Amino acid sequence: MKSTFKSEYPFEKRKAESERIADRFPNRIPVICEKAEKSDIPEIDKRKYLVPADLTVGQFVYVIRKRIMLPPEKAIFIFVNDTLPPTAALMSAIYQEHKDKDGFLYVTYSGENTFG
Repeated sequence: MKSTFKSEYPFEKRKAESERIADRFPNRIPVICEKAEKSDIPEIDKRKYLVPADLTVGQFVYVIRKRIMLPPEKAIFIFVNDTLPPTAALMSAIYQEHKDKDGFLYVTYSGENTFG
């Protein structure tokens, strides 16, 4: 599968969990990454990333690397909308134009530097 939040749970519920994260930390950016099948990296436990609006993709690329705790010899890359944003890009500017109708964000990481 790819996502069970929309399948397993309703679309509102999701937007709900955010409604609170917004009332609690409206200065954050709950990015919802999704394992990239294409890649061959080891799956994660869950997909959740609460970063500030002052952090850049760079950091994120690292955060994820934590969830997968990849080796220092490997190199993972983040992708959005079947794209590959820079590390300088701000998670606020990106999510700003990458934001979904549900609010959350949809990104995917892959051990390879390819969009698929």
